[PDB]
Amino acid sequence: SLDQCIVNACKNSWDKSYLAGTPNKDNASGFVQSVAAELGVPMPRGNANAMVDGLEQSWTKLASGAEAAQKAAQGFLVIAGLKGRTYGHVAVVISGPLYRQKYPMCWCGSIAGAVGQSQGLKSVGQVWNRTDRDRLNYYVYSLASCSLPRAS
Repeated sequence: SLDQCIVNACKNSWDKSYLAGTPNKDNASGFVQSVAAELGVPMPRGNANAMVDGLEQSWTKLASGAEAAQKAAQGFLVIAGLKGRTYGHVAVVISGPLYRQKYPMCWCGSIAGAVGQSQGLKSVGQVWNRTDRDRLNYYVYSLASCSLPRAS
């Protein structure tokens, strides 16, 4: 679908290290920074809490996880994010079926390891704890990053 460029950027960014020596799979903010860089989307600098702070200040916030999945399906970069006392978390929302009819699928790395990692096969409602997953913010960029289908 129209989110193919976002999925491709996620796949490409998985193996990169936005901060030298730190695999993006082990760094939520770094993973998102690499995805945005590939897509040509400007991003606030810093760790996950800093990124959420910047997005809160500058990006449109969507109303729900369903809407997040819809915008991703239109070729928009959508970031799910939530600040933490110690560490925040950020993830790229992709098109796909909603877990428990609520929570969209995502890609993300994490300092926490496997529980915080997703290669498109965990939903935000499994990456985040039950006490967090209904408190997420979904931020959408102001234009669609993906392109027209191949002309030929």
